[PDB]
Amino acid sequence: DIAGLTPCSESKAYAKLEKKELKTLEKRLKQYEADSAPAVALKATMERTKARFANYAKAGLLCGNDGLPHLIADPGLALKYGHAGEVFIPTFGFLYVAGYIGYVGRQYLIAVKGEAKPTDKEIIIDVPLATKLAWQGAGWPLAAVQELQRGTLLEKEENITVSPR
Amino acid sequence: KAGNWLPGSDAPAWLPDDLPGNYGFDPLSLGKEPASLKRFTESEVIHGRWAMLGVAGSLAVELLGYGNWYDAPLWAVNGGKATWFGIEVPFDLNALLAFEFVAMAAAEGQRGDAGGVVYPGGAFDPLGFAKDSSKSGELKLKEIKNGRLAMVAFLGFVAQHAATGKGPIAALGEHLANPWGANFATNGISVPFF
Amino acid sequence: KRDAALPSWMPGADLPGYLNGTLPGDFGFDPLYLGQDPVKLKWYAQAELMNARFAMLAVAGILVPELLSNIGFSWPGAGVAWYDAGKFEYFAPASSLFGVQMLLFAWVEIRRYQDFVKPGSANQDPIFTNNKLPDGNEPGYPGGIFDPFGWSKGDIKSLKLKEIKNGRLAMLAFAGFIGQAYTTGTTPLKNLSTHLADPWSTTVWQNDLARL
Amino acid sequence: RQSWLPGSQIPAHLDTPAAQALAGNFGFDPLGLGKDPVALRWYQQAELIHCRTAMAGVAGILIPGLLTKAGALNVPEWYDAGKVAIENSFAPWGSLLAVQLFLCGFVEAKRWQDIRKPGSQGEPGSFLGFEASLKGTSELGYPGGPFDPLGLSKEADKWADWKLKEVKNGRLAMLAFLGFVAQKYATGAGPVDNLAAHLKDPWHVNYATNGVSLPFL
Ligand code: CHL
Ligand code: CLA
Ligand code: CLA
Ligand SMILES: CC(/C=C/C=C(C)/C=C/[C@@]12O[C@]1(C)C[C@@H](O)CC2(C)C)=C\C=C\C=C(C)\C=C\C=C(C)\C=C\[C@@]12O[C@]1(C)C[C@@H](O)CC2(C)C
Ligand SMILES: CC(/C=C/C=C(C)/C=C/[C@@]12O[C@]1(C)C[C@@H](O)CC2(C)C)=C\C=C\C=C(C)\C=C\C=C(C)\C=C\[C@@]12O[C@]1(C)C[C@@H](O)CC2(C)C
Repeated sequence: DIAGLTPCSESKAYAKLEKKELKTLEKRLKQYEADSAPAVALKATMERTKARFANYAKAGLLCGNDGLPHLIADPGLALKYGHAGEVFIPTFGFLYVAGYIGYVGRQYLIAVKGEAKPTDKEIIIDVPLATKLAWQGAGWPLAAVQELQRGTLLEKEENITVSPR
Repeated sequence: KAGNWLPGSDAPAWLPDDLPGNYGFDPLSLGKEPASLKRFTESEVIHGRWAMLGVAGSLAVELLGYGNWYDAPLWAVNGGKATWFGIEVPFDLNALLAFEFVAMAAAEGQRGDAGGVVYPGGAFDPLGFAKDSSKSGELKLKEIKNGRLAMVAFLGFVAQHAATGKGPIAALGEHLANPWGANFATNGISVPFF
Repeated sequence: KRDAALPSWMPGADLPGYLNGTLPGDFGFDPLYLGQDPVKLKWYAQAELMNARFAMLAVAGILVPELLSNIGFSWPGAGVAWYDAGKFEYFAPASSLFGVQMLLFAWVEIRRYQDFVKPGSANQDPIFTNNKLPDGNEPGYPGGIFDPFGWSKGDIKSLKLKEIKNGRLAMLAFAGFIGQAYTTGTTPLKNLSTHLADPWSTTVWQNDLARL
Repeated sequence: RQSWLPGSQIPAHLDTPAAQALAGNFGFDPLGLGKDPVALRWYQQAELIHCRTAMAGVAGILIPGLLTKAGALNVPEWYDAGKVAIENSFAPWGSLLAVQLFLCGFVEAKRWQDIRKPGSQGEPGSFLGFEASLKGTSELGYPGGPFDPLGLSKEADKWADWKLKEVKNGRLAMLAFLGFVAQKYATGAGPVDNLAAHLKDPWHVNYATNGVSLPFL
């Protein structure tokens, strides 16, 4: 398929890998009773193992000669062949959360700079203010862009201290 | 002012009284700006004159039995020889486009540099009907009203043909035969239901 | 703020001030305050007349034709339910008749609207300029040729009240035709005969409970 | 002072006279997206275009849907109409979309330049004499002129009322489309068919029992 890979659902090594893991679990099972606590736990593990291998094959991943899933990172190859969920979609999932956390913290830091004693508002958090800013961060991409266009996102070069040069 | 398009309504201020064909009809105020009105006044007459020739040509072809306005140019795509009053014409599609483009470009180019003359006269008025100032006023009104009627009539030909797929004279005869059976309501397209 | 002298839909009830008896049939009924805005109430005043006047014609056109059929009077359209007249075959197809209907109504309705927008501006015959309506007519009440018998020259206020009372009742009747026809499945006069046959056991409570 | 939530503190930026001039202002801005006055002016235009586009689209899904059920028309489900139309079509969907982007892009571009410089499209000579009617009105997002053939915007008394109706039906239409998308995945049926199912047995056919919305239950 892509880069010589093959779908895991059609991979011989991938299928053999599942048997090896289940065989290991089964070997430990036969030293217990039918419905003892250890036996129930082992059976639960085997169910998750079978579900995991079905899900990855159902997801249409690609397996190498090693018979293990490999991920596609190029946006063009991902959208071309329906691998957007491996890296491409999670890329924009993380950035939204990462910007959320960073934007909320920046809003709080600006908020307390106006207070009389900003330092005491950092070791001792103003929880009522933090919760207020936590909820308003859901729209950070909109607020972040509007700050950039209005020119209030960055400090002026003349207001930033620098070393002699 | 020629009249009133909507009795009981006020006339737009920006439309001059002496402008021929003035019925005070400008719901969208497209001619409010004097610069825009000057261009549109010329374009209405030019459209009217072309439509009047177009409608006359469309009716003449079918009345004389040489076909309908729609299928006249089919010989080019189908593959054949042009005809005019039944006599063969040697030119082909490529030749016609070249000569038409050159002739129209030269004639229309001359008018373009005039600056917006709608009533040139002189060389274009050999019989001198509109030489007298007083007489010209009413003739201009007659020209535009027939021109406006021709513009609507041609729109009827195109719209009716799309619905019924027939020529204008053929449709007129069909309506006369069965007035209540053949009309826009009964063509199955103009009215969505029924 | 409405005075207590005027008739009230609910005696001893406070009523809106803007319903001050000017309009015919002004009984102060407006629990939802729809007509509070004078501009809107100006429109609703004409809508009531238009819906009412058509309703009076429609109800008359649904009972009288059926009444004649029972009496035995014979005409080609006899015995056709009011909701089956559309399916009936006439000299021309329904589509062609519909097209003519809109073209004819477009002229008169726009003529009527022009007067409403600017009263007195549509009182002249476009062709025969000699003809004209009286200049004192108000929106919704053309008069003139529309009142050939001069009834409007009498107690106009009472006549306006009588018109709206009959009109409002007519509008309710037509809604009864749709509800009854959709439920009973028969013509209106048939429902009346059933009710008169056994008034006590033929109420809508009896009829609808049986169905579900 | 009507508000989306009585007893809540309306955002300050929505209480300014400029903000209160906007139709449908009920003080709803919990995330503070409109704090910057320049941003709110841009977001108001976005709502109007979303409102008007949604109303046209929903009307194109609902009215054909009802008439189809009534038997007066035969139109496929809104989520299938794209495939059905392209079959008996004069062009493939690639060519059809490319033209759509040129025409929409050109028209949208002119609207864009009016937001940046209101009334700037009436530049003399810019269009073939038609620029005079492209100046718009004194209110951004309400062009008028050729876009108001019946002149319903010339009545001052009814002006505020008209704008409120547009925004209210527009917001309702936007939610309707979001319901069509969610109900297609949830139920796998048409919008009108979903309504028919709910009316038959309201207490057993709803999102609480569709087996998707509430996975825990
Ligand atoms: C006040 C307005 C008004 C009202 C309330 C009705 C109400 C009705 N019309 Mg009527 N019409 C009205 C005005 C008009 N109608 C018609 C022409 C027709 C026709 C031709 C038919 C009706 C029929 C119907 C019924 C539709 C329900 C039904 O049985 O569907 C089920 C429909 C059918 C079983 C008919 C199937 C065959 C039909 C040829 C298919 C095409 C029907 C059209 C789409 C109907 C369009 C009607 C619209 C314009 C109001 C219902 C009783 C139908 C009827 O009487 O059914 C018993 C019918 O066939 N109307 C015209 C044109 C002159 C009107 C003009 O204003
Ligand atoms: C980090 C850098 C990087 C690199 C090395 C590649 C590499 C590749 N990309 Mg990817 N791509 C990237 C980033 C990158 N991409 C980004 C950031 C995007 C936008 C989110 C895309 C969007 C994209 C698309 C839409 C497509 C590719 C494709 C490709 C392949 C051939 C064309 C190409 O991009 O040539 C070298 C790369 C560059 C010079 C960098 C810019 C690449 C642009 C954005 C895409 C060029 C597409 C090309 C015109 C397609 C022509 C048809 C093709 C079959 C020959 C190649 C494996 C094509 C593919 O699937 O081929 C099988 C394809 O269709 N890429
Ligand atoms: C103009 C008013 C009017 C009149 C005189 C009638 C008369 C009749 N209706 Mg109808 N009906 C009307 C309006 C009217 N209806 C409306 C508006 C609807 C829609 C909701 C219906 C829906 C309806 C159904 C579903 C049924 C009837 C039925 C009946 C019958 C009486 C038994 C019953 O269940 O009544 C129920 C009706 C009502 C409670 C009417 C309430 C609304 C009106 C406007 C009240 C008016 C009161 C006022 C004092 C005037 C009284 C009449 C007046 C002439 C003195 C009888 C033939 C039944 C039938 O056909 O039995 C064989 C039947 O099944 N009607
Ligand atoms: C309908 C039309 C224009 C209509 C315009 C309208 C209603 C405008 C209305 C308003 O703007 C106002 C005034 C004021 C605003 O406030 C309001 C609106 C409402 C916006 C023009 C037709 C214009 C029509 C024209 C110019 C037709 C020309 C036809 C020709 C040359 C035909 C030639 C041939 O037919 C032959 C002879 C033989 C065939 O074989 C070959 C061919 C080539 C087909
Ligand atoms: C434009 C739109 C829909 C357009 C639909 C179209 C063209 C459909 C077209 C067609 O269907 C037809 C006709 C026929 C089909 O055969 C084909 C297609 C092509 C499918 C929907 C928008 C839909 C838009 C929606 C639902 C937007 C919702 C936004 C919300 C709720 C925002 C809320 C807040 O932002 C506020 C206001 C303030 C903040 O402080 C707080 C939060 C909470 C963040």
